[PDB]
Amino acid sequence: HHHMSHYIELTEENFESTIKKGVALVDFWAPWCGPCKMLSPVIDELASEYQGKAKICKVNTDEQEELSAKFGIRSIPTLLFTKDGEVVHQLVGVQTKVALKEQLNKLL
Repeated sequence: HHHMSHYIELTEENFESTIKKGVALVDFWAPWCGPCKMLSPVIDELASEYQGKAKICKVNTDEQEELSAKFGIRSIPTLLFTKDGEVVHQLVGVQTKVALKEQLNKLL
């Protein structure tokens, strides 16, 4: 029984085409980051709850240095909200599920 991934792993190759259309939430994280691991289950739940309605994505900053530099990530967790390929909000820290849902719904 492996771990299940409801989220979309983003990379330099697939980033632009993945968020080109629709509403996306992008979680910049790293496997050594305590607050990132605290935020991870909320991203799993949102990815499942918003399946087919919004793109819930993750960027591993250890593996995607060019993407994190592209958005000026200096701290993680960083949560990025995009609509139709354009950045709308960029939040830092262990955001609450409620606040993330509301921001998603507003964009939807």
